[PDB]
Amino acid sequence: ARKALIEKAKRTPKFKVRAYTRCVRCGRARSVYRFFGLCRICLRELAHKGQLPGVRKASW
Amino acid sequence: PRSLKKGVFVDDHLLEKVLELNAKGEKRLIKTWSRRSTIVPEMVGHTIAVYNGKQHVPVYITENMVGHKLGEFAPTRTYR
Amino acid sequence: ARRRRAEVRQLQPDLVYGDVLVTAFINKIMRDGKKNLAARIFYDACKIIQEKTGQEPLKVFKQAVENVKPRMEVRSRRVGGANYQVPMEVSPRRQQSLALRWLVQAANQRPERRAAVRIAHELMDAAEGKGGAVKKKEDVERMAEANRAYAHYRW
Amino acid sequence: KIRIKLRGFDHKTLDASAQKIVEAARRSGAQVSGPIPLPTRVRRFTVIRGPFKHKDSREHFELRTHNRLVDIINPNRKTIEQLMTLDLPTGVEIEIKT
Amino acid sequence: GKGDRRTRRGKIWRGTYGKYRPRK
Amino acid sequence: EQYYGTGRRKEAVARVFLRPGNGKVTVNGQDFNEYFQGLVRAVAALEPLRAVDALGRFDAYITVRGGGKSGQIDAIKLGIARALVQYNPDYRAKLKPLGFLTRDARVVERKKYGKHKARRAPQYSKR
Amino acid sequence: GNKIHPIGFRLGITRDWESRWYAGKKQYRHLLLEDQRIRGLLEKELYSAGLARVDIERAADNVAVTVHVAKPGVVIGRGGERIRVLREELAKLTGKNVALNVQEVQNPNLSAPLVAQRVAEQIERRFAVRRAIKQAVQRVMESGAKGAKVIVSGRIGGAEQARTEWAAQGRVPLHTLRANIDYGFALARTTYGVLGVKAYIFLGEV
RNA sequence: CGUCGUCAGCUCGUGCCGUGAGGUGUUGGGUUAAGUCCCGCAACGAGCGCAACCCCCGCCGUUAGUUGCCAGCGGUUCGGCCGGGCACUCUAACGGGACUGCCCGCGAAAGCGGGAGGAAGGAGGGGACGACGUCUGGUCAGCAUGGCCCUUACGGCCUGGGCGACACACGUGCUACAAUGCCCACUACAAAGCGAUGCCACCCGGCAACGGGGAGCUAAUCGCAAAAAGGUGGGCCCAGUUCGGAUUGGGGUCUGCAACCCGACCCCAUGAAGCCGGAAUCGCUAGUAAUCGCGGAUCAGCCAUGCCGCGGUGAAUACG
Ligand SMILES: [K+]
Ligand SMILES: [K+]
Ligand SMILES: [K+]
Ligand SMILES: [Mg+2]
Ligand SMILES: [Mg+2]
Ligand SMILES: [Mg+2]
Ligand SMILES: [Mg+2]
Ligand SMILES: [Mg+2]
Ligand SMILES: [Mg+2]
Ligand SMILES: [Mg+2]
Ligand SMILES: [Mg+2]
Ligand SMILES: [Mg+2]
Ligand SMILES: [Mg+2]
Ligand SMILES: [Mg+2]
Ligand SMILES: [Mg+2]
Ligand SMILES: [Mg+2]
Ligand SMILES: [Mg+2]
Ligand SMILES: [Mg+2]
Ligand SMILES: [Mg+2]
Ligand SMILES: [Mg+2]
Ligand SMILES: [Mg+2]
Ligand SMILES: [Mg+2]
Ligand SMILES: [Mg+2]
Ligand SMILES: [Mg+2]
Ligand SMILES: [Mg+2]
Ligand SMILES: [Mg+2]
Ligand SMILES: [Mg+2]
Ligand SMILES: [Mg+2]
Ligand SMILES: [Mg+2]
Ligand SMILES: [Mg+2]
Ligand SMILES: [Mg+2]
Ligand SMILES: [Mg+2]
Ligand SMILES: [Mg+2]
Ligand SMILES: [Mg+2]
Ligand SMILES: [Mg+2]
Ligand SMILES: [Zn+2]
Repeated sequence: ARKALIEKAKRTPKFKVRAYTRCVRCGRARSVYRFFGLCRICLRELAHKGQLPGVRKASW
Repeated sequence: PRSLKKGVFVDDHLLEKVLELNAKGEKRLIKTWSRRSTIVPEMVGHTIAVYNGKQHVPVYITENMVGHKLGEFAPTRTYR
Repeated sequence: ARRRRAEVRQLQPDLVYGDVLVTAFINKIMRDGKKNLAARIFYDACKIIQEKTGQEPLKVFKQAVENVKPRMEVRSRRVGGANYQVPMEVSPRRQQSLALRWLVQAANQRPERRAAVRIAHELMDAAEGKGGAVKKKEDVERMAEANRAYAHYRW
Repeated sequence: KIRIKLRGFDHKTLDASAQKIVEAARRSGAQVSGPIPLPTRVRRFTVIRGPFKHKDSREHFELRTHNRLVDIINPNRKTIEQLMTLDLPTGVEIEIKT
Repeated sequence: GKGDRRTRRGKIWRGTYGKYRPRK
Repeated sequence: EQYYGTGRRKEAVARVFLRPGNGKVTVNGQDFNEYFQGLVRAVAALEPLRAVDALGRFDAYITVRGGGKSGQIDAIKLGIARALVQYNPDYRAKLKPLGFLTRDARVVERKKYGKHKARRAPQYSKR
Repeated sequence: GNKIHPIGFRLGITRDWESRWYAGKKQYRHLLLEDQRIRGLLEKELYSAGLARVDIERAADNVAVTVHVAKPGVVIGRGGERIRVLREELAKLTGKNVALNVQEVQNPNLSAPLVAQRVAEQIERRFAVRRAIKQAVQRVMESGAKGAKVIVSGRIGGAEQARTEWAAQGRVPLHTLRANIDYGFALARTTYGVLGVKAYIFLGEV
């Protein structure tokens, strides 16, 4: 998250390739889960707050 | 075991700069940043200076090398 | 095993001779949990013994085992700087474990290309009183007593 | 022949939408085929607990999507009413392919 | 073994198909 | 007319239907020996019958699904053992001591994190 | 660093979620990014009302929502002049057109999120930490509660060496998965830096 | 977040002892996985920890049938295909169930040793969960944050390099050195998962990668899908060899604006080292180890042999 490289929202990559997920909450670009748009860190933070519906703590 | 498919690739920067430069004939030097582009027939005889990330190496193109990318003549790293 | 005394687990009797001692030998033969392949190998062996011998393979198996059991062995024990090879009796349980283990090891040292032949021929040379297995048993017992001087370190 | 599909994340939120559709129809339609379970589709998220290194910690999270079926035969007009605006669950999504 | 590209078990391991392991 | 048990093992479900007869055993529309083709273990699956002198006084239609053949073999081992009791509840007085009634609970232990295989831990050096 | 968030740990039982809206692998990430935008504003302003919780329900463009505060009025406004601007601020954010109810927090001293916010403010005004903590635990313990605890981070009192002040009463069994313990975390900027404040209130077991 | 650790343990209130730090409680006998419980005690109780409350697996029962059956019967394109039925198996909600309760033995008690019922005993098996605190431990490059510093550049945009360098050294792994093996056929038996700008049945072309074309699926309906190890048969005969597939030459298919540096994948050649590994050293107590394959996240593609999970087959040994 260098608020300038958060130009991912650009949508004008010239070539669809250069497009890269990047976290919506931290800007974290290295563990962004498609399904949540979040990074592994925040995905864990919010899940603890119960702010991610359905998402519980698995155990078996 | 090389490959690319049906549709030999060559950046059109130098292309329309060479096939066009063939109108008057040949010329001294060129300067490209397209290691990407394949060396095609209409280049033989030319002297294309290729960039390696720091320099613009002068590469004399010959018949025997038609097919190889330009990058293959502009070595990136420097060892001993 | 610092608490209990890990009791010996019982094995399911043989699907043929209905012998636990046989399943055991089969387990030692077995590698990578391929208990089927293990089973076949042992059986073709009982068969090869039926061939070259007019005696029930089960009886040969036993006899063999018996001859490879070490009734004495040396165990290392550090006392006063150096380590001393202390000879001492060998529990029944361990004799069995040792006999079977050696049979398979000795058998796989053999020259015959086919696994079944090896166990078969080793099993025979065993009940005969010879074979690489029985040697180990003997090289061990020879080791014991050869150090009877330290037998007082009972352990 | 009314195909009813119930999905969700809570297994009470759905059982509270298979009850507001099981009796409020046994007074206008077929004897109805009771709510049918239908296997769930679990989605696991395994994350490395801490911000930096420590790749051997990890915690396990998951989204369990429960399901239900129902399926009431005989629309009967009168059934299509007792089940027109008489539900409650907010964490549910309903489907009808009758 | 699992490392032999042009073999049966070789293709499986490498999760591919080809002459040495066709899709039936 | 017909008796039936079940039996399950390591995730293998067995449907056992015992009906008086010769001694034929159908496993998924296949001869016992047809399904368990060359599996030294198989023999076991019918041990319960032999445990009470049945087999040659019964016949069995068997269903199966889930797992592997040896696991299925254990399930079948229970079905035949259960039905064999529904037939005559006085048969427990013998199958109990052989534990044929027990459903082996041993199952593939879960794969833990930071550990190659549930228990096998990673090897480390220069400690 | 040990111990899981007591809420994320108790979602199964004694503690429901803060967004009961279902979704599919194509929109979930959106409806999620939305809730956050919501809580983003709600908190950016309603701070003064003292917002403990903020649920968000859905069914289809009819985004329920709610906001449990200690001082409703602050939300409402003169007759309802504030609850108006904001109510339009939601649909201007997301052209979803949604409700915006308001629950009152019976006791703001049994809601960990507030108790935390409480102490957190005092810290910025420069109140003696240990006091605040001692007190806070009281407010909570006096107005009911079978137990309570409060934790402040470090640089307590502008000190260079970060410490960690304690204080707690009654029961606070975190290992017991049934305690029903409200947890609240409050930051606390300062001329010299951040100080973290956690709050735990144990109320009722079974 | 890791770590000492699921190791027990760390404390408090009042009382009592001591000028005091501080003791007593928490020590002591018995017992437990446990500061677990019992008995005894100037101590009586309590808090955080242990355990229990939550999840998964094991047995049984309700409620429920576009998944199951021909168990039962009747139609058969002999395909659960059609009729038809929820029994069974499943699917998934809710319950039951185990308490040392029962019996004999020892004991002051707790509890220990067996025995009977029982799917299951005496924590059934596996998770989630990790006290007061320590390491002044990790992380300002996930985020947040005080101070400091640069603010035509310590900001910003591109194109191309680089993170992939190679005398050399170590860690973690992969594939092997083969006959309990390697091939080629032919045949079985899984479980959890994933699938619109997608899984991709099936058909045609191509040795093949893959390309044309298209059925069905918003999936217990369709698809990935073959599971592999096994089993039957056949080949190889012990050889650096039908072991082993590293290198390297050639020809291609794909993804992508683009594969030189620097992508997987297919086909033909090539066919290295390695014949089981010095001193050292690692894991694991049972469905564990060993072994076999399958799916996922990230992701266009991929350098996944990593990682997180799933099921098949299934040991040895523990005196002490
Ligand atoms: K348990
Ligand atoms: K520190
Ligand atoms: K292998
Ligand atoms: Mg930033
Ligand atoms: Mg990318
Ligand atoms: Mg993403
Ligand atoms: Mg080969
Ligand atoms: Mg067998
Ligand atoms: Mg396994
Ligand atoms: Mg413990
Ligand atoms: Mg005191
Ligand atoms: Mg005094
Ligand atoms: Mg003391
Ligand atoms: Mg004291
Ligand atoms: Mg003490
Ligand atoms: Mg003390
Ligand atoms: Mg003491
Ligand atoms: Mg003790
Ligand atoms: Mg205690
Ligand atoms: Mg005491
Ligand atoms: Mg039942
Ligand atoms: Mg616990
Ligand atoms: Mg350090
Ligand atoms: Mg430091
Ligand atoms: Mg690197
Ligand atoms: Mg290595
Ligand atoms: Mg073809
Ligand atoms: Mg060599
Ligand atoms: Mg070769
Ligand atoms: Mg490349
Ligand atoms: Mg050799
Ligand atoms: Mg995987
Ligand atoms: Mg991928
Ligand atoms: Mg590479
Ligand atoms: Mg890979
Ligand atoms: Zn984040």
